[PDB]
Amino acid sequence: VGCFDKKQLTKLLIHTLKELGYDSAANQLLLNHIQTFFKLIKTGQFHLINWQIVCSLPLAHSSPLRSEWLQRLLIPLFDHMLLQLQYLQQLMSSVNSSTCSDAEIATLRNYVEIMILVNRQIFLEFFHTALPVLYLRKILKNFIEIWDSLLVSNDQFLNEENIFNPETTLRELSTYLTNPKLTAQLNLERDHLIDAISKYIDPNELVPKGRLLHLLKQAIKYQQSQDIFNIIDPDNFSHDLTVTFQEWKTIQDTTDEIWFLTFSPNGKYLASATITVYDVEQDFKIYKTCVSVLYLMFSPDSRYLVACPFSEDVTIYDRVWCCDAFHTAERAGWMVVGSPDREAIVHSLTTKESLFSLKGRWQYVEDDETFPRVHDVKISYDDKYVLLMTHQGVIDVYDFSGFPIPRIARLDVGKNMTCISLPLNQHLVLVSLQDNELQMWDYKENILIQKYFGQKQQHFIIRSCFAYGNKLVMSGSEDGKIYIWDRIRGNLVSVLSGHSNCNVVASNPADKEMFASGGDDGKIKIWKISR
Amino acid sequence: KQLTKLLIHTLKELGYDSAANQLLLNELVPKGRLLHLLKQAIKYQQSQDIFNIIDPDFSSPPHRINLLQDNFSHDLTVTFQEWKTIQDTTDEIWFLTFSPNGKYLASATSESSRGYFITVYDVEQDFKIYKTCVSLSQSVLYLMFSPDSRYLVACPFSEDVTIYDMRVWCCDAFHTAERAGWMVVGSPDREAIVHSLTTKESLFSLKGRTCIALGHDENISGRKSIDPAKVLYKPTSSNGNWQYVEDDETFPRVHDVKISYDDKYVLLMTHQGVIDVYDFSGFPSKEELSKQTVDPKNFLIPRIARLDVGKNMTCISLPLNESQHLVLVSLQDNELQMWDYKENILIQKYFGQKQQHFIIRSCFAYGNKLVMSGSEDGKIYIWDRIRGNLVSVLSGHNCNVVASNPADKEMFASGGDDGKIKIWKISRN
Amino acid sequence: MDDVDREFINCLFPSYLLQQPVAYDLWILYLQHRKLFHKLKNTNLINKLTALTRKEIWSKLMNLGVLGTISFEAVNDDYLIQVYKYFYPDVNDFTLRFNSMIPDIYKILGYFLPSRWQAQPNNSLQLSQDGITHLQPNPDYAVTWANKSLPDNKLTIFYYEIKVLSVTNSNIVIGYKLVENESINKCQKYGFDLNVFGYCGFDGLITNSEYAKPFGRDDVIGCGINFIDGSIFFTKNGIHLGNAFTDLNDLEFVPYVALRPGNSIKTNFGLNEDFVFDIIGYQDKWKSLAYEHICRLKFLLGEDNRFIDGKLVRPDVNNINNLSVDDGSLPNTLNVMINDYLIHEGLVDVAKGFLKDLQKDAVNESKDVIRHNERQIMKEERMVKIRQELRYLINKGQISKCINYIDNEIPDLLKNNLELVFELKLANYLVMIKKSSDEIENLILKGQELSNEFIYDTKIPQSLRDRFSGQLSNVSALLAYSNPLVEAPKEISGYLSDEYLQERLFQVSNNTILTFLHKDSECALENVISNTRAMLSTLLEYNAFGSTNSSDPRYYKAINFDEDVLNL
Amino acid sequence: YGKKCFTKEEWKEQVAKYSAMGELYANKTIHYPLKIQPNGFATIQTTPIEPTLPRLLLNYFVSMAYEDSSIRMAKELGFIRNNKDIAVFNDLYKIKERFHIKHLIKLGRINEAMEELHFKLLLLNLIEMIRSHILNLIQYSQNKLAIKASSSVKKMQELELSLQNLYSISLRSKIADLVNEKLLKFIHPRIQFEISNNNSKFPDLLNNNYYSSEFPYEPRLTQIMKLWCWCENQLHHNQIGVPRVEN
Repeated sequence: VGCFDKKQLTKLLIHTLKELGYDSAANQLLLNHIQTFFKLIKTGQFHLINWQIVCSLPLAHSSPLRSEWLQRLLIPLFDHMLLQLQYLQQLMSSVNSSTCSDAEIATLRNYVEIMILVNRQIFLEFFHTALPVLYLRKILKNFIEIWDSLLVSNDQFLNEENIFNPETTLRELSTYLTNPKLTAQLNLERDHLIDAISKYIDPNELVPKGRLLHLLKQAIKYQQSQDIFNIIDPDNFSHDLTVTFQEWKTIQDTTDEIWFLTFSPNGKYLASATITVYDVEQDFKIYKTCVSVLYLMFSPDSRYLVACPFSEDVTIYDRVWCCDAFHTAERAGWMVVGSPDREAIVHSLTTKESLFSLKGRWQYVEDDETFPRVHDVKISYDDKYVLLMTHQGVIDVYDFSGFPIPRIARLDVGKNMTCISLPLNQHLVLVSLQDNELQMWDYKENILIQKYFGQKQQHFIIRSCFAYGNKLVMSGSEDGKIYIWDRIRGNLVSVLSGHSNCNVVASNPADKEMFASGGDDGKIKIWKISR
Repeated sequence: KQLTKLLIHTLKELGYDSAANQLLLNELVPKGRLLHLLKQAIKYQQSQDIFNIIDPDFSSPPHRINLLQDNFSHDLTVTFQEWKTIQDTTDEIWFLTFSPNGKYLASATSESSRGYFITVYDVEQDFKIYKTCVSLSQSVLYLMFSPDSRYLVACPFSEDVTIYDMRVWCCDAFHTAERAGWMVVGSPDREAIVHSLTTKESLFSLKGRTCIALGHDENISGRKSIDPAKVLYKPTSSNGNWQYVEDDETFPRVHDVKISYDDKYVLLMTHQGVIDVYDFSGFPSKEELSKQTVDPKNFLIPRIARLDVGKNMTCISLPLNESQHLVLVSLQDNELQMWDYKENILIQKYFGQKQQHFIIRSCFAYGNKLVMSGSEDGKIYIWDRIRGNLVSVLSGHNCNVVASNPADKEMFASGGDDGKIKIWKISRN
Repeated sequence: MDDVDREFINCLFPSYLLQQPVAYDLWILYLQHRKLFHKLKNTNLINKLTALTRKEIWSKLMNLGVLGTISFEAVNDDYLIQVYKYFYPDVNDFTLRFNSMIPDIYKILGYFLPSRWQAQPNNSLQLSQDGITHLQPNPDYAVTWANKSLPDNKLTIFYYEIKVLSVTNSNIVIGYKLVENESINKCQKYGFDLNVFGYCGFDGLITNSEYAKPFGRDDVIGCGINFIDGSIFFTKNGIHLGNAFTDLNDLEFVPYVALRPGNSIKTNFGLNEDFVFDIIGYQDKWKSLAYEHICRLKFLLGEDNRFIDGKLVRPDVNNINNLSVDDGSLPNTLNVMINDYLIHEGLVDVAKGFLKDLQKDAVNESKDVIRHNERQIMKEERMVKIRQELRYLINKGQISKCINYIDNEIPDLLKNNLELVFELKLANYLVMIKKSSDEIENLILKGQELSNEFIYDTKIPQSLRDRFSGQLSNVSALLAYSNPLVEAPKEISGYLSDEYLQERLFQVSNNTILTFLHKDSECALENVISNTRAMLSTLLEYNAFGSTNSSDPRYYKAINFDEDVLNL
Repeated sequence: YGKKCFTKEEWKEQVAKYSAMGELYANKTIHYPLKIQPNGFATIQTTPIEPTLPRLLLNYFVSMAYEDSSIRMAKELGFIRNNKDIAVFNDLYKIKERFHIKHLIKLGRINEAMEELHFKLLLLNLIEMIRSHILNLIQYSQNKLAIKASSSVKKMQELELSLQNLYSISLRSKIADLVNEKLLKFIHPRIQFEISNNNSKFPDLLNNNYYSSEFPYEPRLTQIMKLWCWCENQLHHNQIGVPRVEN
């Protein structure tokens, strides 16, 4: 059938039809070991689980046991598990001869782990007096010790997160004993055990839970991978068309260049830094002129503009080089100032009443060196993180727990940096650089996700940003072209040319489909997407 | 729950009518839908892999399909196998070139036994020597094969040119038939020439017959300094006017010449670190110059673009037969760039080889899938083209020349200081 | 120290260096990674499915750039390992998982001293995969130095030895080099720059200058630096030559070798093989010299008379503490101080014996001390009986009666001192657990009752509530065994030791009783010992002047307090 | 005074950064304070104060020839069991005889002590004879000193003989202490042998290098106090300031 295997297709169909809830169709289309073990677990008669009802499972990685150990392991509810442990104990004295090809032990370890999981479920079922101790001590300390021996006699354990598992398991089990509340707050039903056991089994013999849905989602991803302008987000098709980029409105307001642009957090105003504010919902009629400035911001209420001049201190409309406001309603109305003088003092829109100035403010360490010299700041949307530029090509991230100070991480990049452009509403950040590149970092885990190539940027200052939700990433360039990359994949989707360098690009955080670009030719243009 | 209707339809389709009928208790979905969605998902899973290198050519049964867990490879899906070693008369090797028809190999030795003679090996007859050439003893430097796959052109170090049958350090030939048997020569004396390799009188010089930069596109850029007329070579263009300004500067030393496959674009290296591209799209045809009295040297040629990269270049290469206006450039400081010359765009950067103090080549291979280069070690570096990540580092020596086969798709030769000429075959895909 | 940690640390670090005052931070270094080495002592530590080194390897490869426009998600681990093998061939399959036949694990421990020769960026040299076993300057198209640079204000003596085993009088220039680096051109042309203190081998003449004879085919040459008086010396074949340099304190150095392309060497920094020069026999000489130089009303001392609200104005005088044996003030102060310590904690019988004995020894200043001492021993008589009773109760293992006694005598203490009653009740529980050997049906009830008392009351603060749980879990982990004093691990069995219970309940309780009644709890003797041990470290931290100017011996670098003075 | 000037809290923090082992390491969740407020906000440390003083106390008691205190401190440490080990311990360091000799020499009755260096003891005997208020003196001096006069020039200078120091008690106590140190040095090897092969229970309370040849045979606490005063004064010579010890 096609190029797949007919038997696999039939088995997948049967499991899917069963999983949907239907019974007769699946039970009729027929014309096990894992199944009977899972039934034993589900109904619950653990006293019937002998060794050979476990050793018969088709382990995911390796081949079954050699037909010498299973003989000693099949010589034939506290007494049942004690008997199983006694049967196991002799295999260690037999294997003391140390004749193993680094794989027989690699299977015995899995079997011991499955048995310990079942015993752990048995133990935790006692909390839902003097019986748990007699159970734990013998019938679990012996298994834990044996498992630790088997694990130690391998050249396979990761030093980090594979070597202390028996110790931490026994510690947790023993501390649950004189503290029963944790047993209640545990979510210890009889299906997570089946989940873990299934994780231990071969995945091409036990059909993974919900596979056809997974493959359908993958096929939808493949279809979406043909056109990157869509709303679908996980019958016939959802692709095979074409789209385009069209500019439609221009503003030849003056002959001077443009340093900075910004769009209202509600998509109803356009700022400029030639200060002018344009209405955007009324066919771009000049709203007002406010009276050099090199940075703009809007309040989260989309009411108050905040300039950031060159030498004068600040200005607000109904040295300092950057400013970013918070978002949380609890701490709303508060904002953060920057300065190329190693200073950063929280502040607000009362033109006074300063606050924490960080110019000298699971483990902790002593204070480090000084002179941060911030350039650009960003505030996480959950207001729980503050991102600061430096001039030596590093970023600092600070944690803000509650006002009504440590640093979580220091991201190193090397070359000189530029705009930061926090993603639009995991954790991400889009740092622009010289050396003709863009980087998509990750400030939570301090790792570089990926790079973007192809925009001329040397000895100047250019701007980049997100667009079209968080699906496209665009930037300016030295040659007057706008560059537009796909974000998930990282290929050059489009290179438009509408300036003759282009400095700034911005978007509505209110309209999915349009943006604006401004350059040094004395122009401001509005672009939109045709289908 | 639209899934239910599709499942019933496919169950009835495959052959279990009774099961579908028992199950029975938005436009009439077509025949074989799941057998298509599963193929789409399999293609996506293959795409998400990293080891797959797509052979340029569904019906693969080799127990390598399983729709129960995600399927992916572990080793690289392709393999490189050394096959031969032509290590006779190991003095020094500098340059290798195959033929367009893939029936000969040409190697440029250095002063070993019979002068600075070069060698041409057969390929079918077990790589036996087909012709050892007699050359003026000056350690010849550049080689080229005519598009007719017959003529061989050799450019030495000491101001001469040799043509063989079956200072100028830059040779290339035209591929289109409309201008047959014409070649372009580039020299470090700031000279570019059009030449015919059977009569060899001259056809057209350069260094003084080029209008700089073509000014602008439809005069939008303005940039008025000095404006000549429309006496520039141009057909009935529908893209814009490209004969705007006749600015000038000192002609730059040329260290490599390339010609596109439509005779429409010639790329010239410089010494300072810049590439410049010209377009003989209006150059007189062979038939229109054989009889008509149209004459160059009272004319000029436009310049489409000027690719600025920085450091000093070493070699440029072109693909064989995502856009098709690509070029691969080598340069010092341990890098390898890819550019779109007809657009002035940087596509991709390749790192890993050790490139300093020498002259090291590079090329495409496996049709277009791989990009290989030498280095200052004995190693050979092979990258994936589309994404630019290492795929292999073989050992073949320092090694300073590589070349692929433009006719066999599966073989390529190497060459290093120690004279070994290794042949490698690419298999398993 | 146990019977395994001593052996492991001896196997790890060089012998002569554990006898310096810089053994303390080395022991801390080892102690930070005790359990891991305990586990790993099984196998796979005698001469890949990454888990969390994934991100570090990814970053270290993307630093070079051999990965282009490829997302962090959806990366095949084996692909990363394969590409890593091309640029880090010597990776010994252990870093991915992350006498002494132990490979280079000192990267984990952060061992801050040189261990191997490091390879230059060029290929004009080749070292046998260790930087120690075999260094040879391979045929041309040769200088190098050690990886780390030893500090100056953290140790006393350093010494390493090389063995020449190939010849072109050999032609190797070895020694120390001042560090302002990652000046090399002249080092590669000649055998030394203007800042390379080295012992040549052409003739033997010291660099930058008839010093000694040349070495040859098979010779062992060691280069030792002595920070006590700022000297650099060389030795050959175990015979100490003369000291080569002088007056070199307050600098920074690194081992350095320049080798001609005809000779090969095998280095040794003392980690694996022992030396031949007997560096210990050189170090103890200087230790004895330092000891010789250092140790060859009125008696009662009050607060320092130079303190004004955190301001220490220093009267311009010769010295601050004029106590001398010849005058006799030192024995007087020592006697009053020792009696104060004795009557501070029990042992009042020994104090009375001391008073009697120094009443007998004196013959017709040395009686004012006796009179004051008698007044002191007779005034504080009520607290001494309480202390002795407390000692008897704690040593008898009757902690409940101890609580009854403490509440009985001092009325208003326990009602608002919860952080002490917890430390007492937990010890009572531990005593019950230790004694029980079918009370196991009652241990559980007792533990649950006291946990519910000290955890789920929520009138207590948050940090205290969180802290009262860790101790309870730790003591609970004891029940899983049957003979916890032997089967249990080191710490959990440490809870049951005589030390913890008997010598810590008393230490906490006595000081609590004293500090509640508004009396100082410092004995002014262990204060003296701790102050001395801290003063030695604070002198070592700041390179200090010895006697007059910073060119004489600095003798505080040889006083290893604990192992040489505090242990008989 | 501007090098590293300290404050009470800062110096306390600097001191506290030792983390003494105390044989209860590997249990890093034990060392924390108490913060006992009432009586107000105080602090008490749970780490052992100094886990080695009770041996230095015994060393001081034994080496100063203090008998009763030695016996009591040996009792309160775990070395004594009965009324026979008392005798063998009192004969192991022969405390009583050393104390009697030292007390006699300090008292000035040189001859009685002598009936059990030597030149200095004879010099003190001659000083006593002169302080008593001759042919017999001539014969005495001639024999017992010309047998030892021709040794150096220092001895002659000493024999020639400030005014209130020659007759003081310090000159009668310094030589007593020095002879006590000499008897300790003489006695020490036998304790080593006895505890080594004769399988004793008591330990060795005393340990051309000066350290190994003259350092142990002296009260160890006195050496520690010497070093303490030396270090406290050495900090002052480099303008570094630290707080002193209060009482």
